[PDB]
Amino acid sequence: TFGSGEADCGLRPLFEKKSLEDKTERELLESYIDGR
Amino acid sequence: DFLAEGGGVR
Amino acid sequence: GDFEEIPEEYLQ
Amino acid sequence: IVEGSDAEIGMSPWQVMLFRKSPQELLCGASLISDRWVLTAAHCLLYPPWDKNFTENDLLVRIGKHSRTRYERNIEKISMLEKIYIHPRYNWRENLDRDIALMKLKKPVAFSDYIHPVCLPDRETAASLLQAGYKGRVTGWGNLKETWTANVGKGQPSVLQVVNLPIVERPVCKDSTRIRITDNMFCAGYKPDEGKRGDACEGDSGGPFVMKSPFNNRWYQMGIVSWGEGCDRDGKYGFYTHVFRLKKWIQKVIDQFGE
Repeated sequence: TFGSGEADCGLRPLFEKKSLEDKTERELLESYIDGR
Repeated sequence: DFLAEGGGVR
Repeated sequence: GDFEEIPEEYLQ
Repeated sequence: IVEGSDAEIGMSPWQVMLFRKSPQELLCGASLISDRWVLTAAHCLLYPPWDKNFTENDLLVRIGKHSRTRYERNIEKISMLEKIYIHPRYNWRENLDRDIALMKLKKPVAFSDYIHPVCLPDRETAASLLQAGYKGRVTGWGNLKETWTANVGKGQPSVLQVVNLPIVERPVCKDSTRIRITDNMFCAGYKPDEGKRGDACEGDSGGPFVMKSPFNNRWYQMGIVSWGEGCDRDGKYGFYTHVFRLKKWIQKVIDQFGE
């Protein structure tokens, strides 16, 4: 479905919103390149 | 048969 | 199953 | 969750608890998709083999929670259901296909630092992120271990648990079970040769399996903790309800551009 738009989901107030990462997140981001 | 095949809902 | 309070308003 | 760790406060603001009124028992997890709509796995609500049939006024929804049992008086929000929806082709008997349910909240919730909805994938996000290899994140207050020694400890966690685990390829999922895998499921976990563990376990259901997009920096719910054979067994993977193939139904029933 060609569906984004309106209403900011997914951007987590204590984290993304504050430019902080949580402790295990980068494991996820890295699994897209495959590492660590 | 889920239950039979040893399946389990969470 | 070690649960606390919740306003009885919700348990009725 | 097995082999996970404590979540930090605020790390999964869309995690919702499915709480039974009487007796007061944590029944599953769920997710906030909106200020009024909460998505869960259907067998939380409807499992005839264990005589399990809930009606909107049996349960409560507690949103914002960190602790499993505590009454987080200032952070959490406790809601009543207006209507429960179970997917008309939900197969509890044979293979647990279309294990999905929505529940609409009698009144909408106020969003905070601890309450905020996850995204639902679109085609490209489903396309690019559901790949064998890529890790998802599962959270929930369910059982820490498959079985344990009775009365020597606590088998369910004090706080919300997190585990990250990768998505397995269909063929491998398919030859891990003798149960009829459908294109509305995925399985996830580590291989025995992988040397890492984790799973979800009972009471973790309905909890969201999410991914984070590196490009828009947001989280998408790709699956719903559904079923499995035991918990955290070698050569055994957990199965989740593939949300993206079930999204048109979720469209039909949210019916957003209406009354």
